[PDB]
Amino acid sequence: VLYVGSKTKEGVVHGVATVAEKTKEQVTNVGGAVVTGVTAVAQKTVEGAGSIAAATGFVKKD
Amino acid sequence: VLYVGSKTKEGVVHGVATVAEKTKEQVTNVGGAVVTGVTAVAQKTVEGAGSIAAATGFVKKD
Amino acid sequence: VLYVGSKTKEGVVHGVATVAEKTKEQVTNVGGAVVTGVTAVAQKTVEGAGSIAAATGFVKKD
Repeated sequence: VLYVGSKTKEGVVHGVATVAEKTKEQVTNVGGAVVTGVTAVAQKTVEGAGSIAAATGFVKKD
Repeated sequence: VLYVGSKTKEGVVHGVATVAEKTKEQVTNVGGAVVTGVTAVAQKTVEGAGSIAAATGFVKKD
Repeated sequence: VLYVGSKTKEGVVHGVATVAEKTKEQVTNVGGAVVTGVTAVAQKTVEGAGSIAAATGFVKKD
């Protein structure tokens, strides 16, 4: 009863990736990263949020 | 009963990627990133939100 | 009853990766990173949040 968010399989396969084959250079710059798997919460009398996930950041070339 | 968000399979396969074959350079810049799998919440008396997911950021070249 | 966020399998397979085959250079720069598996919380009288996950950061090339 109430299988909320359950019985998953491969929730995410690559996220932030640089997949390739037969290359010669594979830089990968991610700055600040938070990678998690399952994030289950269970509340009863909330007055804020249940789960927040913010991501702020920029990229300058020159 | 109430299989909300359950029995998934490959929720997301690439997210933010740079897939290729037979290249010679594969930079990947992501700034600040939050990659998660399952995000299940279960509340009873909410007064805010259930799950927030903000993403702010820019990209300057020169 | 209430299988919230349970019975998962491979919550995330690569997160932040640089997968490849037959390359010659595989730099990977991640700055500051927080990698976790299961993040289960269970509250009763919340007045803030249930689980926060912020990620801030940038990438400068030159």
